[PDB]
Amino acid sequence: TTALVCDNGSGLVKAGFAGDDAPRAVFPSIVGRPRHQGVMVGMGQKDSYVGDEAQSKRGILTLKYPIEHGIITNWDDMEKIWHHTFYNELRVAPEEHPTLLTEAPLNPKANREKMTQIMFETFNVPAMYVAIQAVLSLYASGRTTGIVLDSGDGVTHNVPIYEGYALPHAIMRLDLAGRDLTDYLMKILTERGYSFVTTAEREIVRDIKEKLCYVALDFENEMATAASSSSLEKSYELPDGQVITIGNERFRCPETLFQPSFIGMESAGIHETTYNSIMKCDIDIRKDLYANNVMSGGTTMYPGIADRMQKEITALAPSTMKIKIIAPPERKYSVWIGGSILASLSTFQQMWITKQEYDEAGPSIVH
Amino acid sequence: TTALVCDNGSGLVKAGFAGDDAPRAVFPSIVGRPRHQGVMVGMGQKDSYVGDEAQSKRGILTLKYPIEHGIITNWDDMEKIWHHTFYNELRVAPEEHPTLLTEAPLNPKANREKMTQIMFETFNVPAMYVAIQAVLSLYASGRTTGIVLDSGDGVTHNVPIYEGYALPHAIMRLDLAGRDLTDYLMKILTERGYSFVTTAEREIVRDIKEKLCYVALDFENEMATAASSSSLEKSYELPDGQVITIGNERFRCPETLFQPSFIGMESAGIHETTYNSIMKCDIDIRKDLYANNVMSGGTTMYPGIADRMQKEITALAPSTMKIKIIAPPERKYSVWIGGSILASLSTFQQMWITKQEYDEAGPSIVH
Amino acid sequence: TTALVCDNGSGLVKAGFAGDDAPRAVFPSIVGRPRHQGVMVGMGQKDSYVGDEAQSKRGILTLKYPIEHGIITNWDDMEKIWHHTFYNELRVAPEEHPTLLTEAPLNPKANREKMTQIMFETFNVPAMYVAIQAVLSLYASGRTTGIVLDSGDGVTHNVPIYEGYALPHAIMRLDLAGRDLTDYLMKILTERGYSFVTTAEREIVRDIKEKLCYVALDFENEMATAASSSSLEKSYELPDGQVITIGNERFRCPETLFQPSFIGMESAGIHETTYNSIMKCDIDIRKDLYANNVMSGGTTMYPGIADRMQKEITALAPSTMKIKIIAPPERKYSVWIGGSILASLSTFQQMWITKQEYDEAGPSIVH
Ligand SMILES: Nc1ncnc2c1ncn2[C@@H]1O[C@H](COP(=O)(O)OP(=O)(O)O)[C@@H](O)[C@H]1O
Ligand SMILES: Nc1ncnc2c1ncn2[C@@H]1O[C@H](COP(=O)(O)OP(=O)(O)O)[C@@H](O)[C@H]1O
Ligand SMILES: Nc1ncnc2c1ncn2[C@@H]1O[C@H](COP(=O)(O)OP(=O)(O)O)[C@@H](O)[C@H]1O
Repeated sequence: TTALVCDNGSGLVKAGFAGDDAPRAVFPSIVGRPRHQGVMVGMGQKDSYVGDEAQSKRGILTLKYPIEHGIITNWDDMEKIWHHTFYNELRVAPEEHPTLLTEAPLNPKANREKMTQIMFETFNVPAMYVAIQAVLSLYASGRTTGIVLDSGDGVTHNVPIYEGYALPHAIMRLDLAGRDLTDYLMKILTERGYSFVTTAEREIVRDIKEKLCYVALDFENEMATAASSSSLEKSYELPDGQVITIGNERFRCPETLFQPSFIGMESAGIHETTYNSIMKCDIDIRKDLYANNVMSGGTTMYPGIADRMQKEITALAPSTMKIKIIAPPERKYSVWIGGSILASLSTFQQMWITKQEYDEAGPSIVH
Repeated sequence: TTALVCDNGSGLVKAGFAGDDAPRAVFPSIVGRPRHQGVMVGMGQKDSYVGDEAQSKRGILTLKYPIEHGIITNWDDMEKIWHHTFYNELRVAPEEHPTLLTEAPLNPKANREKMTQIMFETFNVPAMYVAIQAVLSLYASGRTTGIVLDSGDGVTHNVPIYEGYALPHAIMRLDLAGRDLTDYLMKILTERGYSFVTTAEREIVRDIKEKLCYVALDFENEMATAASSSSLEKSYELPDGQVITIGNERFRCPETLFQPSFIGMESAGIHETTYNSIMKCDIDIRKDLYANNVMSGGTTMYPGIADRMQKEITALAPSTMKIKIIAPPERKYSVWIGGSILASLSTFQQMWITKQEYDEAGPSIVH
Repeated sequence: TTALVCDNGSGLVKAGFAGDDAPRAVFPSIVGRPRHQGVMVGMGQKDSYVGDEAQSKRGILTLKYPIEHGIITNWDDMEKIWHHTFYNELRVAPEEHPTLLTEAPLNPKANREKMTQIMFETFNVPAMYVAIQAVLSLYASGRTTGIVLDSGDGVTHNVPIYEGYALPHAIMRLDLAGRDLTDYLMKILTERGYSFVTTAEREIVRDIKEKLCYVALDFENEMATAASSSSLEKSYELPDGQVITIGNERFRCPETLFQPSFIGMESAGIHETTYNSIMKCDIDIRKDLYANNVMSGGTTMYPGIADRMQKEITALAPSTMKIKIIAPPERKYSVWIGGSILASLSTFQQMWITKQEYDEAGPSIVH
């Protein structure tokens, strides 16, 4: 009876036992299906492939991310990767111990109900509970106060927290980064004549975004530092072995986070939406928030993301006030680290909802 | 009730029981007819001669290959050699056990319908099935993934296969090699004043192509190695006993496979049509294909065919990617070996189409 | 000094003066070369043949389309047909008046730079400008708002436009139809035993696609209306005079536009990619787009293309919303009609880029 904690994070899905610095299974969430006729009468093949099992054989497969923007669109597949994650990958019987379940702040409640559902009547679990993406970033980072920033592939949001008292009216969820950053990248790369568009190749694109993006850090002279002289163009061999040439859009793709007029969806931009989240907070409360903003999203490894937020957030706010963006490298597992902390420790053991409670009222109880 | 598996391969036709490393009957497909007046009132003679029965007595006979380019032009004769192959040669009653039937990838379906037909209403067979030339080369070679190359006398084609999921849109059939290689050879040999043109002598020509051709392997200095100094000219006694002198065209005849501007039919050439087949495949899928291309056609014994493909395919593709052309000597029976494997093993026993199915819908069901 | 407007459209290339309902030169874009030895010592022959000059004598020639998918792969030939189009065909000095130049929405900018280049230093032109395939379809159709659909031989794309404010993030370019539709047709016709594969004969195939294709319009019962009873099979005499039999694939070839699992390249299909373009547009903006979608591609004359889009687009979208697909017959010249409108009218006269501007900064200015 030890806690295992899993996440919905689209992208990679991450699950492991309580009391550990990293989950035992980290694999992308995909339900793949063959788009071609079976020749191998060898029925050793499968209906569909999930995770790395699918991620290994790609161009053959078609790829469906079940987690759209934090909301989960397709349930039938989604239960499979859970059905997998409990059995293969990390190998556990479905009934041992409860599970803390990561989940999105502002998403529709109908998300978490069917999800609490299929954690019971299909395969019964010794209770359950569902926390929020951000609230576990502090249990991980150990802070009590402070605003967060979370992105990941599922959705980008920030949840200012002070002494474990949330400020829900200030929670700002703008859906961006994540997948939507590649879909701009597949869009932009055609500048150099690379036509990448198919469901299976998309990840080949992503592994560019992984390797070289960073953040422009005042990309005015940066484009001119790209345009005029070329020192920053790097080449990336791709699974066939052919060279790719880049560097005008290397920084330019993540730059869209600060000007979503590149991607075309017009809302805010991520740097000041934290500010425009702070301003909605109280006058008193905000002094330390500027110092404590953690920015652990799981997207942002960009070498110089934090460095530009420093520049941009100081351009906002009164300059007399010290702002500190902590960028711990152990993030991208952070939201999971909180699980292996929160559920591991106690005073939470009565915060689970047992199958009783689901028999008590119903799925509506989690709210 | 044991499976016997036969092929359409024009050229030699090959048939034998399941579970064997080589068919029991390998004989060329010809329906011969006498072109002269019968003197022997001895009616012990026949209407027509088939296979080696014909191949023994040639200049007397006229030779008609019923299998044109994989497509079978003449049915009336074609059923005879089948009518033979079941009775004489390998001696079996027409009704014992089903038969797997080899057949061409891109050929018109009207090919395989009349062929499935005459496997029923004329002589009834306990079910049936028709596979593809290439798909059985992997069951033989044991590979699962990998692109093929098949030529034979019937037609040349390549069918990239990955985990027994075919890539039909990438199947490249260019009709070449086979018979059409001799018809260039009978064309080229007149260089030395050998006028070979008659239907019966054509095979005398072929037995040169059998013995000495190889492949030029960068035949730029090769022609100059032919022209300038003569070390490579070899002589071949022919059924009368007269010497033949060759060697400028020894390599030059199969060389046409890489430049079908010698034969005059302009399409591609065989080396890069595999490449131009690969490129049509997916970006991901293609890494291993370059390593796995089997080139088992039944034509290609040419000592140094594989050696030049190595040279030519590396001249294509990104050089950072390892390409491996496997050239197993057991080929030329390969496409049959697959039959004695596939049909021998099980999960295929329900993949036959019983005479029921032909009574169910009709010949259209095989598709 | 009157405007002449030309297009890149692969396929046919179309050019003519401003202020006209149709270009003065409509001829296919090919640079042909003889694949055989010259016998006529008569040097009256040429290095290469372009356009109809080539299109007249085909089997002799080899055919290279310089415009691949909107992108132009071969420049050296491409300048010839321009070099022709200015001199022969429409007969004009290279220096009279600027030229509006049609061009693809999402193609790499390196396309249009070398193209703006060779409009200056090789032959100098009184300024220049390059518009987009779609944006001129409204100036032709006279609409201001509305989404388009464009295909042609070069590439298929749709560019929703509202009050002359483009929605670039919603521009959906999937490369399909055009040439790639024949290459499936040459692939499919072998069903009936017609082996058409050579570079010169390809157009013989195309002239079938011209004559009889239409669109299946719910081709479920249609195939059964083909299979079961044969009323729709039509015959086409080909340049030798021999009959062709068709009709199972008559509708089936353009049908691939709605299911590119026939051609094998898996992306979307053209009917809903407009929908999946609309959905990416704003909630407000989309009411009228459904009414205004023009579908002028230059491919689509298919008798019943618009009729099935009606069926399919209504199957998508809320049914409470009126959708109207206008299919003006004057299209296929439409993208050119816009030129003879846009450039003819004024407020555009300062939108040209004079040779000054190219001397100002360089080719990078067009962006
Ligand atoms: N080094 C990196 N550079 C840029 N982007 C990255 C990097 N590492 C991960 N990402 C992006 O961040 C995502 C993290 O996904 P994940 O953390 O599972 O989402 P969530 O936070 O919703 O769980 C990856 O899928 C990838 O798209
Ligand atoms: N050693 C060799 N060298 C050159 N050509 C050969 C050699 N052996 C066979 N061939 C050619 O390859 C053909 C193989 O025919 P076959 O395998 O029956 O065609 P298919 O593959 O369609 O069944 C022979 O008919 C002959 O023309
Ligand atoms: N009546 C028709 N039926 C089917 N296809 C057609 C018909 N007319 C033209 N096409 C196809 O549409 C193409 C139009 O080419 P074009 O308009 O020059 O391309 P672009 O739009 O890029 O300029 C032709 O080359 C032909 O392939």
